[PDB]
Amino acid sequence: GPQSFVHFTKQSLALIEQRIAERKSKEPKPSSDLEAGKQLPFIYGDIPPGMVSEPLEDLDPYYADKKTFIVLNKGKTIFRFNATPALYMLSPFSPLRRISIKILVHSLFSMLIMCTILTNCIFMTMNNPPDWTKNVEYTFTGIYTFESLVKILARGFCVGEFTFLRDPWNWLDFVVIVFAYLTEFVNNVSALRTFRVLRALKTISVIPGLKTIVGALIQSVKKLSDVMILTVFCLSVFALIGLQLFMGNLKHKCFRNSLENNETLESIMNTLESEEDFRKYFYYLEGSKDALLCGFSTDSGQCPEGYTCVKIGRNPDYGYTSFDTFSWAFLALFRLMTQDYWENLYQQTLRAAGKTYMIFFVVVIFLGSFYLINLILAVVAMAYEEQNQANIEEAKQPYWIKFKKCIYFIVMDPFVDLAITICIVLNTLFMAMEHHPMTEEFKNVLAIGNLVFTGIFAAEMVLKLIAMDPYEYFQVGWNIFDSLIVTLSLVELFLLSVLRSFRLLRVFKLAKSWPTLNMLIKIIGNSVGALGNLTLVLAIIVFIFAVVGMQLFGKSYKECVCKINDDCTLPRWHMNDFFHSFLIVFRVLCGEWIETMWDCMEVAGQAMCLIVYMMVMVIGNLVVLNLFLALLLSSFSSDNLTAIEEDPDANNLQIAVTRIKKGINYVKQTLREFILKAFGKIWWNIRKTCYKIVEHSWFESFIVLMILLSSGALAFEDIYIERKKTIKIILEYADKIFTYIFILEMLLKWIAYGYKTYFTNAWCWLDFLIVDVSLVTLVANTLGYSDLGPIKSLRTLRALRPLRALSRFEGMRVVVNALIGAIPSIMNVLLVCLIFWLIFSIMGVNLFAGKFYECINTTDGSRFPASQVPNRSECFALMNVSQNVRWKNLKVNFDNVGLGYLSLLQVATFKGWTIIMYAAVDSVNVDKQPKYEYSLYMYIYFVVFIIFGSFFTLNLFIGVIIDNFNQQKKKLGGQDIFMTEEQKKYYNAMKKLGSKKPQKPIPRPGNKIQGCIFDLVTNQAFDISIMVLICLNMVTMMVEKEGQSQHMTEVLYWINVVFIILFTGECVLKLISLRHYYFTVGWNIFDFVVVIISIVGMFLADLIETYFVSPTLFRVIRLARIGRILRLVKGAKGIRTLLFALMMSLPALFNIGLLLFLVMFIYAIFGMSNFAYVKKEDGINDMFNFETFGNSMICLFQITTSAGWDGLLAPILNSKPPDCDPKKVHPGSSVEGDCGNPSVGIFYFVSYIIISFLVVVNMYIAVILENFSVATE
Amino acid sequence: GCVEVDSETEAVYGMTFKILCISCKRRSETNAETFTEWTFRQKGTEEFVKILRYENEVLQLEEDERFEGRVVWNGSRGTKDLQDLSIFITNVTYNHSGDYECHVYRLLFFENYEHNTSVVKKIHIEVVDKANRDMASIVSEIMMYVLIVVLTIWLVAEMIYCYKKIAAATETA
Ligand SMILES: CC(C)CCC[C@@H](C)[C@H]1CC[C@H]2[C@@H]3CC=C4C[C@@H](OC(=O)CCC(=O)O)CC[C@]4(C)[C@H]3CC[C@]12C
Ligand SMILES: *[C@@H]1O[C@H](CO)[C@@H](O[C@@H]2O[C@H](CO)[C@@H](O)[C@H](O)[C@H]2NC(C)=O)[C@H](O)[C@H]1NC(C)=O
Ligand SMILES: *[C@@H]1O[C@H](CO)[C@@H](O)[C@H](O)[C@H]1NC(C)=O
Ligand SMILES: *[C@@H]1O[C@H](CO)[C@@H](O)[C@H](O)[C@H]1NC(C)=O
Ligand SMILES: *[C@@H]1O[C@H](CO)[C@@H](O)[C@H](O)[C@H]1NC(C)=O
Ligand SMILES: *[C@@H]1O[C@H](CO)[C@@H](O)[C@H](O)[C@H]1NC(C)=O
Ligand SMILES: *[C@@H]1O[C@H](CO)[C@@H](O)[C@H](O)[C@H]1NC(C)=O
Repeated sequence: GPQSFVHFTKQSLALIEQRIAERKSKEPKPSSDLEAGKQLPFIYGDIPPGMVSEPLEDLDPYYADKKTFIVLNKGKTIFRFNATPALYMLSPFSPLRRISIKILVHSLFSMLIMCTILTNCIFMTMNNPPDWTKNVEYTFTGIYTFESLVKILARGFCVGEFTFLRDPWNWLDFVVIVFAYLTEFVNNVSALRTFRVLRALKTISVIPGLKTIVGALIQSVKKLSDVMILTVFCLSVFALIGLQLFMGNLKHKCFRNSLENNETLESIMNTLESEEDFRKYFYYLEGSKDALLCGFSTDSGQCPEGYTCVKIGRNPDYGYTSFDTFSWAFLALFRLMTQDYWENLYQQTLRAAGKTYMIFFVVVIFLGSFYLINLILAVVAMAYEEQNQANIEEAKQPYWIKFKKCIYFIVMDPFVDLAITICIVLNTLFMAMEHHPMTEEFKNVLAIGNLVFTGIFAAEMVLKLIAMDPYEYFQVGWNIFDSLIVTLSLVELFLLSVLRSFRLLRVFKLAKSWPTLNMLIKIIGNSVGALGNLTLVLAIIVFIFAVVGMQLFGKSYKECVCKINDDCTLPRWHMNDFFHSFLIVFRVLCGEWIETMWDCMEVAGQAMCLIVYMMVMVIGNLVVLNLFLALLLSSFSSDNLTAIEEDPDANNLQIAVTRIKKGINYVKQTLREFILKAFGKIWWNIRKTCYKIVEHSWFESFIVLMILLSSGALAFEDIYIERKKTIKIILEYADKIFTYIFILEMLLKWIAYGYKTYFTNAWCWLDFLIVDVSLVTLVANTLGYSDLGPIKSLRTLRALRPLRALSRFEGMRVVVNALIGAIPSIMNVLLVCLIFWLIFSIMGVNLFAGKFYECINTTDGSRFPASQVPNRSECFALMNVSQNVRWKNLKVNFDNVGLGYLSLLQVATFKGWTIIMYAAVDSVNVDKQPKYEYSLYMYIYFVVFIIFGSFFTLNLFIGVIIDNFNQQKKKLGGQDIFMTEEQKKYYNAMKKLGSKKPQKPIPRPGNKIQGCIFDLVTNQAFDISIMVLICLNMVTMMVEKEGQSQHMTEVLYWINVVFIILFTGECVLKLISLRHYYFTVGWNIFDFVVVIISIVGMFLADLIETYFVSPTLFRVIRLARIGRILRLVKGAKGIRTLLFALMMSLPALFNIGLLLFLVMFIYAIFGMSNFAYVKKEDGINDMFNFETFGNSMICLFQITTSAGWDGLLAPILNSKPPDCDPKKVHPGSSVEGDCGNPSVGIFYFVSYIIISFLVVVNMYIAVILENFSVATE
Repeated sequence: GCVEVDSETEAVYGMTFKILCISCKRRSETNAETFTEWTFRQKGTEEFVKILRYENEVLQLEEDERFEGRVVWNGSRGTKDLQDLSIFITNVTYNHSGDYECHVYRLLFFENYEHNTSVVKKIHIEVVDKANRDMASIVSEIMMYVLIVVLTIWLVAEMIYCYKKIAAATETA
């Protein structure tokens, strides 16, 4: 008990040695409470003064037999040492060891080490240190040597059981010390310095609670073993498919036909070095670093007249973008899975190979980018949930008085607090009215409004300060926040632009009455509260990655700058200094790494940059994901427990609401009192007949067929409709027929159901609205009103006919029901996000109002320098002197709050954010020419916005969505909400497949030779040998590369033939010892089918390559080789289980995909109707536009993932000259003008991306539920 | 953008008519300088005779009786890069019937390269006394009325058969 305390003396050591000797002559787990680095139990009470920081006996009986002692500090933390002398010189009773132990266990020692490490980390941020820092580095080395000297002589060195070298974290300190001394005595700065960066990792061993976080992260990694195996297998299979399909396609270029001086392509290609000379022979678009890609098919890119397509030269993007070898194909597939700049690769591949290959990208995206990320997410979520379960399981186991009191009475909750809430809302609304082209009177009224609001807020603060005591004022955190905001406002009144935006933080005061905003505040508080250690670990990792990158590639970005920049100046993103390196790391964490990959590999080599970037991605994404799930589940369950009632203390808003309910009702009742004081059998059979007709299955089938035909008739109305007069006329008459048929349907439904029943149905209402619009359009066309403006705008509404298919198919119906059930919970979080983004938008408008204007040289699109033309007036003079000059402004900017909202949407999606970032960091003032990175530290605004308005916002949204879907599932009895009844039956039948008990073993045969073959094949040795044979075949397929010699081709062909013969022999042997029991196993059926497919495919490929000319079909049927390596999943149980989970998720995914396809079809028809004639610039070009249904679907599939939607939106925003031409004449059509409608385009793109996000979230949740069900059963 | 539509093959005597000739460049972003020449051969003759040439925003007409004062340029305006090279005949006459070829000569200006290219497009135009309705409108309309009449007979017939059946149930009641 508490009395078990005594100093460790020589007699105790002698007794321990005697006990050890007795145990040896004769020839259990210690208490976790008494483990090293733990608090002393309270059962022992306080420590008497004379033994703190002194050697005493071992309280743990386990070690009571062995030679150990415990020392206790003033914080009741026990430390375990060894009683064996350190290096056989210093005894425990020696004064020197006593001093060393006194130093070791002390708060000041840890504080000194932490301060030293922090100062060294600060000094690591200087890329070009002065000559005075050498002494400071020497001081740091001396301090580290001092601390490593105490420990080494306190616990010994690898000589004891509890000695210095046994601590895994002590190895880092030893390595730091030896590296520093060795590199000092021996003397590249690149390496030695990059190795000194390890002193930053010592923060984990000095800040308490960080080792546990690191161990938890390692444990979370350890549970991801099978998922990474499946990911690598899938990426390799898709890389082989892409290598087969697109080998050398990205090398196609437009080579000129006419060459003088008897010159040939071969002779040209070896005398070309500069792009200026390359441009003379190949076709380059203006401002393009790479040559224009082409293809030999009719759906690929088209060379200009005078140029022919040829495969010659290097690949695009410094030759890093290709499918030439397995390595580059694997890198491209990883890029597709991570969805980093994948739209550029998608567009290049379509241009070089044809639009028909969009199927490959659809399949690869839907599988590698969706399902594998889902698996990683689900497994990491399981790991964290199990860790949390274990943690919670083990944790549970005079005159002044009179007047100041009168003021307190003046403070009344129902009115004063409601008045202050109204004032806060009014102030936010008033400050949201700032814009750039704003007159002086508007500025004056805004200034006086802000002044009066600040005055009333200060008056409130003073009145509350004199009502309650100043000490009574300061316990409430809200009161402290309000006082701080008031002092900041007063400081601004006495006097930057950022300080004026600190008043918007008062909006969070509404969280006392707004429950959902309080959830966001709780998430933000937990980010630095219960989960502060994880956030600190993430910050340390980011800092380490930034400094490591700056050390490795800082000088390379400067010496090799001309390789990545024609001007020979450092690009926008680089690692020359600490700030830009940190910006690169943050951008990588956001998900953009390939474009910086290219520059890094150009300046410093492929291997180093690849290794560094992959490590950064893996570690950073793992930590960010762990933090995300930690916050999500903590605020999901631990924070919300209904401990208190709804506003246990009567909320002031609730009191005001009750007072209003009393007053308004009483006044209305008194007013009412004052007013009173002052003063058919045959018809029924017809209804019976129409009911029978409507509900029959043939009626349903006929109407579904007509709906499908009517929807499909819309795809034909593209810009080429004037070349198809017959089809156009047939379409008009068919539309008339469809209108008649749907009029008849509407009449029959009216007769059968009745007006009440028909008009109480939402689907019937939608059908009625669509048919009414169609009837109005038809009658207007008949009555000659076919060219009116309103009628022409109504005619574009025929894109809503596919909405009639929602009620006809059960999958879309159930998905729509789930979405409508979820909508009410989505709305409140949408409002909270709007308020938060409004605060950020007001801040952005304040910072960047009208500062994005610049004077450019139009013909090349280059901003003029600031030495000349630094003002708007100088730009005006330059325009009226030189024609190709323009003082233009960005289309998406922070001119007002709506444009700020659009800019924030672009930033949050990380699509088009770079232009806004550059314009913000270059901004100077209003009517001032921007200078390169003049406001360099404006990047902090965007980083803070990204963090707060993306990480926490998405966290809150997903947290509420999980609650909504859990309640939806619970309400209907726990059944799946995305599956129909028949789908449920098939799901149960599939579930019985994956839980079958071991079947009856296949009996041996009576024949001797057949029996020997039987005992041969059924051996596990046969299975493992077949697995290694399949692995060798996969390696053989990987060896293939673009440009290989004919000898290699023949060798690989013969190796593949040998493998095919071996697999055929395997199949034949199996067919004899198994007899007809071979077909009783599905895996054997798959093996049979793949052997047949391999033999047939190789025969057909040989026949085509020998006696035909069709490379495309040759590759398509040579893709059958992939079947052989798909058999590897038989041997691996984990990836087989994951594939079973995917097969489980398939039906719900099919329903959600049907809904998404219908939405995409509607949006494609609308885009064809609207943006078919928009100018071809930015993301719109000859191959990716809205001219054709195929083109529209190509564009919409790209932006279903949010990829490149800014580039598509930008051309539409042109509305007035010189941006567009309102009277542009298009040959072959009567449509005039190439301008776009900004409002229609903005609504189109914003609504589509929002709907796509909702549908993708639904798919994510369905897959995760199917994954959780499979693993936990 | 630019769509190559074929010219209508039918012209009505005494009215106006436009002969379409659209030749779009393979890439829209390129720059070129285009001029066109039109050649016409009447029925009963086997030789093609040049009738007009358009270049640099000025139209030049050959001295031919059949086309003097009844041809105006309907085509691209304001540019030396022309993708609609069409012509309009102000009063059609029987002599106009015959086969017309539009030859477009385009010089495409490229970096270090100029390619000169030619396209010949052939139109056959027949002057007719009165306009003649397309077979497709005539066939489609007859089919829309036959489908609308066929569907109405199936609904009326099915209803008559069902009502007879339901009537029996009420009596059986
Ligand atoms: C509920 C959330 C979603 C919004 C709450 C804030 C609104 C009250 C803000 C957001 C957008 C604001 C508008 C954004 C842009 C403009 C245009 C602005 O005028 C100009 O830009 C042109 C000035 C000129 O050239 O004379 C006048 C204010 C106004 C209507 C703003 C009025 C206040 C609005 C509606
Ligand atoms: C805007 O920038 C110009 C840059 O020189 C300022 O300087 C004037 O420039 C014009 C032509 O270059 C001269 O005619 C003036 O005499 C220059 N004045 C001065 C004071 O240098 C100009 O003052 C600036 N205008 C504004 C509105 O700030
Ligand atoms: C081919 O090139 C050679 C280069 O010396 C030149 O002398 C010769 O005239 C050329 N012949 C033709 C056919 O252009
Ligand atoms: C600027 O340009 C014109 C020529 O277009 C020049 O003659 C004059 O100095 C300036 N005119 C105006 C209106 O500023
Ligand atoms: C063309 O001119 C003739 C007279 O030669 C005239 O009768 C005819 O109406 C004119 N047609 C048109 C369309 O002007
Ligand atoms: C064609 O010429 C006629 C008569 O000169 C004219 O009315 C018509 O507008 C012109 N059309 C075009 C597009 O040039
Ligand atoms: C048209 O040309 C024919 C050539 O035989 C001539 O006879 C006829 O009079 C001409 N008609 C006119 C006035 O265009």
